[PDB]
Amino acid sequence: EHAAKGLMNAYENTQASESRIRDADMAEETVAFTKNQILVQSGTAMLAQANVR
Amino acid sequence: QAERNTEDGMSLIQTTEGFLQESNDIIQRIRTLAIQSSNGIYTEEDRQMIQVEVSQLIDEVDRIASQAEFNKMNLLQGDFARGSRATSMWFHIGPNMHQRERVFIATMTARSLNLKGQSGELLSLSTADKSNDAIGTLDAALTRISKQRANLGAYFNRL
Amino acid sequence: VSQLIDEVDRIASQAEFNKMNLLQGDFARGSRATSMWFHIGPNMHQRERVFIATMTARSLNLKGQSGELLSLSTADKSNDAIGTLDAALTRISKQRANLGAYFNRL
Amino acid sequence: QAERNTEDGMSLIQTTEGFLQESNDIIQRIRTLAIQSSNGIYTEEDRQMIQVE
Amino acid sequence: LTEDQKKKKKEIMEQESLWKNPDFKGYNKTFQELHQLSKTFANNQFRLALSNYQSGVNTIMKNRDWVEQYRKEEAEKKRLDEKWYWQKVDRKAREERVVYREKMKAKQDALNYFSKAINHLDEIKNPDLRERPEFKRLLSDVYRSWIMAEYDLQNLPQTIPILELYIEIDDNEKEYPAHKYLASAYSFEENMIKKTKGPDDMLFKYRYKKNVHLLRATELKYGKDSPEYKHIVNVIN
Amino acid sequence: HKYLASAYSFEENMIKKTKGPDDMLFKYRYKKNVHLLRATELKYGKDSPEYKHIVNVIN
Amino acid sequence: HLDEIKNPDLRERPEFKRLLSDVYRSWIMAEYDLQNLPQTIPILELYIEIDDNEKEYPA
Amino acid sequence: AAINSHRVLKFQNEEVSKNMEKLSSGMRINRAGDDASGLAVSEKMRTQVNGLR
Amino acid sequence: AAINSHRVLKFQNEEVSKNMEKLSSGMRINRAGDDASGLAVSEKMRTQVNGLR
Amino acid sequence: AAINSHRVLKFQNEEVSKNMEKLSSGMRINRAGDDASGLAVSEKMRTQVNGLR
Amino acid sequence: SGKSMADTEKELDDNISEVNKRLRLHTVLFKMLPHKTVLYKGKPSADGERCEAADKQEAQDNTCLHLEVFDFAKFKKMELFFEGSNNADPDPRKEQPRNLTKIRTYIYQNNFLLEDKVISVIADVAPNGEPAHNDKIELFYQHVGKYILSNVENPIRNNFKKQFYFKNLDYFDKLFTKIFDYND
Repeated sequence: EHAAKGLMNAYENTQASESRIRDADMAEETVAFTKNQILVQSGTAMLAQANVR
Repeated sequence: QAERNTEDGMSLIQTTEGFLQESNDIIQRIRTLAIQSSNGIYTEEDRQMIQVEVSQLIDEVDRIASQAEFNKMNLLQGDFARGSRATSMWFHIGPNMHQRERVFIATMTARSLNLKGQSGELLSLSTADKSNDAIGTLDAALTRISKQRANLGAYFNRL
Repeated sequence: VSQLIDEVDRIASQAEFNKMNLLQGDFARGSRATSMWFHIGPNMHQRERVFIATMTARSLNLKGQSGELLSLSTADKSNDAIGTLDAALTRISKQRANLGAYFNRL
Repeated sequence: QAERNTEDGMSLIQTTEGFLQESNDIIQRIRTLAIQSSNGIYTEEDRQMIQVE
Repeated sequence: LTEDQKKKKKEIMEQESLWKNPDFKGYNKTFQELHQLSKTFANNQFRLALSNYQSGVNTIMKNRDWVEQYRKEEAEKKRLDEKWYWQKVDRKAREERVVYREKMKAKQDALNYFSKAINHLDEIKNPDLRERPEFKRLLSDVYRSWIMAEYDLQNLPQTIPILELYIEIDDNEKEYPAHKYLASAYSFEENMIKKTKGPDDMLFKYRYKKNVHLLRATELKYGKDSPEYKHIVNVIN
Repeated sequence: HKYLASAYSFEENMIKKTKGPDDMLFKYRYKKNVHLLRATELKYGKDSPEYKHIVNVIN
Repeated sequence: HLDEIKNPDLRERPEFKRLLSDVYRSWIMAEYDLQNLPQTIPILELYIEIDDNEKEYPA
Repeated sequence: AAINSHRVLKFQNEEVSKNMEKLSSGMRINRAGDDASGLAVSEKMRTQVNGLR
Repeated sequence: AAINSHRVLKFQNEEVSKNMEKLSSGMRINRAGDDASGLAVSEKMRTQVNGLR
Repeated sequence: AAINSHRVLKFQNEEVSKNMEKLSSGMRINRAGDDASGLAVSEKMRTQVNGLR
Repeated sequence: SGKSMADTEKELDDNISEVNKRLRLHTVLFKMLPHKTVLYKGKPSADGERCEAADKQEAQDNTCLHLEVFDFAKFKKMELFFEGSNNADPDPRKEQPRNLTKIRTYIYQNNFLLEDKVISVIADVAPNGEPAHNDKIELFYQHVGKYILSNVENPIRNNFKKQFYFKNLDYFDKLFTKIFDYND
C-alpha cells in the first residue's frame, strides 16, 4: 500500500510530463491561426491587384 | 522553447519529488516502528518481526533511489555530484546563453545512519543504535530528505 | 531568497534588446552622460533621454543569518532588513514607473 | 519541375514515415506486453497468449 | 643493466618529455628547435607551415592561461546562494562545462591552424625536400600537438589516423608514448563496440590493434622477452 | 590573540549547540588553541609555568 | 583503504599485515565487549590467517 | 513575375494547415517533423506511464 | 501579439487548479511547494501525535 | 487529403466508446480484448466464490 | 641516399637473425593452441624443402615443426627444419635450441607486394648463420619464379625483409611461443 502511493505520485507527474511535452495551449495556437489566416487573405487579394499592373 | 524547457524541467523535478514523498513516508513508518522497538519489554523475537518490516523498507529506499528514472536519467542514486561524467540536470531557462541552472540531488539508504537489527540474538550481523540517537537518526533522515524535497519544491516555484 | 536575488543579478545582466544591455550600471552616467537617446521629431534637437539601472546592489543586499552558514554574510537588524526590502521595492518600482511614464510620453 | 521533384519526394518520404508510425505503434504495444511478460508470477501459459499477440 | 637497457631508459624518459603536456619552457624549447629546421630548410612554404603551427600552439597556451584565470575569478566570487550540497555541485557543473566548451573552441582554432600547417607542407612537392629531417620533424610536431589537443578532450577515435600518420615518420614507430596512445584509443573504440552492441568484425579489429600496440609499447620500454613482455605475450594469446 | 581565541571559541560553541559539521568544530577548536597558546606565550613567555600548562592541556 | 593496495608485493609487507591484524583485533574486541559474539567469528577467522596470528592463545 | 505575394500565400496556407494539425490533436507535436525529440521523449514517457500503472 | 489576457487566462487556470489541490486535502499546505517548512513541522507534529498515542 | 484529424476523430470516438464499455460494467476488463488473462482468472475466481459459498 | 639504405639493410639483417635465434628454440615443442592455429610435428621430407607431419606427433625423432595459420582459409605456413637430434629427456622444460637448417614460409592470403609482385614462398637455407644471408634466401614470385634476395636491387631488398620476411618470422615465433606456453 505504501508502494502504490509512491507509484501514483510518479504516475501523476509523468502524465503531467506527457501533457506539457505534447499538449499545446489552444489559446495561443488559435491566436496564431487567426494571424496566419489573415495573411492568407491579404496574400490572395494583392495577387488580384498585382494581376492588374 | 526556453518556456518549454522550463516546463519540462518542472515535471522532471516533480517526478523526483514523488519518489521522495515515497522515501519520506518510509521514514515516518520506520519511525513508528522504531518507537515500538525502543520499548524495553518488547522482546527481541518480536523485534525481529519488526526488523522484517524495517529491513525491507530500507531496501525499498535503496531501490527507489536506484531505479527512480525520468527520460532514462537516474534522478536519485549516487550519480551526483558525479557519475562517469558530472553532466546533470541543466535547464536552459532564457532564450540566450548564460541564462542557465543546474540541479543535483542524492539519496540511497546511506543518506542517514542506516540502522538494522537490534541487540540480542539475530540471524543478521547488524544491530540498531542508541534508541535516543535512533530517534535522532530518523529525525536526521527525515530532515535530510524533507530538506531535499524542499529543494525541489522551491525549485519548481522558481521555474 | 538567495537564489531569487542571484536571479536578479542575472536579469540585470541578461536583459537585452537588440544586443543592448538595458539594466547594468551604465546609467545614469558612464565616461559620458550620454544615455538612451531617442530621436522623436524629424529635426535636430527633438530628442529624449532615458536612464535606468539595477543589479543586486540596488538595495541593501542582506543574505544569511547568525548560526551555521556556507556563505560569508549575515542579516542585520530585523526591522531594518524589512525596511530594506521596502527600499528594494521602492527603488525598482520607481524605475518601472519611470519607464511606464516614458512609455506614455512616447 | 525541380520544385515538383522536391514535392514528389515529400510524398515518398511521408509514405515511408506513415509505415514507420505503424511500426512504432507496434513497438510500443510489444513493450507494453513485454512488461507484463516480465512479471515472474505471470505464467508461461499466459505468456504464450501474449506471444500470440 | 646492459648498454642497450641503460640507453633505452634514457630514451624512454626523453620520449615521455617529448609528449609532455605543453608549458612555457617546452614552448620555448620547441620553437627554438622547429625554427632550427627553418634555418637549414630555407623554404617559404615550410616557414608558412611553421608560422601556422606556432599560431595553433599559441591558441593552446592562451587557453591554458584563460582556464586558470576563469577558475580564479569564480573562486573569488562570494557564493551566498550556496547553502545546499546540490548548489555547490550546481556551480561546479557550471564551471566544468563552460571550461570544457571553451577548451573545445580553442581545440578547433588550434586544429584549423594545424590543418593550415599541413596544407602548406602539402605544397612542398619535390620528393628530395619531403624526405628532409626538417620536413619530417615539423610534420611530427604538428601531428603530436593535434593528437594531444584531441586526447585532452577525450576525442580518442579522432587520434587514430593522426597517430598512424605520426608513427610512419622517421622512426616515430619506436616511440613508447605513440604506441601507448594508439593502444588506449583502440581500447576506447573496442569498448564503444561492446557498449553500442556493434559488429563483431569491428570488435576484433579494434581488439587486435589494441593488442599489437600494447605489445609493441611493452617491447619498446622493457625489451623483448623481459618479464613484462612475457606477461603481455600470454595475455594476447 | 585573546580576541581571536575568544571569537573562535564562540564559533566552536555555535557548532556544538547547532550540531554542525565536525570539520568546522575542529577548525574552530584548532584556531582557538593556536591563539590561546600564542596569547599565553606573548604575555608570560615561552616555557613559563603558564605556557607549559596550556601546551600540556592542548596536546 | 587497505583493499586498494593491489600490488601483491605490497600486500605481503609486514607493515600491511600488522595494521590489518590490529584493525581486526580492535573490531573483535569492540563487538566482544557488547556480547556480539557471533559477529566476532568471521573477523577472528580472517585474523588467524594473517602472519602467524594462528599461534596466538587469546585468538 | 508574380510578386513575392505568391510565396507568402503558399507559406501562410501551410502555416494555417499546420495549425490545424496541432489543434485537432491538441498537441505541439503531432509528428516528428514538429519536434522529433519531444516526440521520442513522450513515447518513452508513455511506456513509463502505462508500465507504471 | 496576444494581449496580456493570455497571461491572465493561463495564470487563473493555474490558480483554480492550485485551489483544488489545497481544498481536497483540506490544507493550506499540500506540498513543500506551498510551504516546505510548514510541511516539515507538521510531519514532526504527526510523529509526536502518533508516538504520544 | 484530410489531415491527421480524421485519424484522431475516428480513434477518439472509439476511445470514448471503450471508456463507456468499462464504466457501465464497472470493470477494467469487460472483454478478453481488454485483458484475456485477467478475464480468465476472474472466471476461475467466480467459480471459486460460488463453489465456496 | 645509399648510406640510409645500407643502415636499413643492416638493421633488417639483424632483425631476421635475432628472430631466427629465437625460432631455433622451438625444439621444446617436440616433446610437448592459440586461436585458429594448428601445429604439426614432423620431419624434413621429399626434396628437403617441405615438412612431413608425423604419424606420431609426440615422437622423439621429429626434427621439423609445421605450423598452419587460419583466419577469416589458410593464410600462412611455416616449416622450421632443425639440425641435430632432440635430447633424450621427455620433459620439454629441459630442452635446448638447435640451429635451424632451413626456414620455409608460405603466404596464401594477406599477400604482400614487392614491386607489385607476390612472393608467396620464402626459403631461407642459412637462418642461424651470418645475419647477412640474403644469398641464402630464395624468393618465389607470382604475377612462381625463383629469385635470390641478394640479387634484388636496393628500395627493394629492404622492403622484402621489412614487409614480408621479418614479419613472418616474428609472427611464427609468436605463435610457436604461444603454443609452448600453453602446454609448458
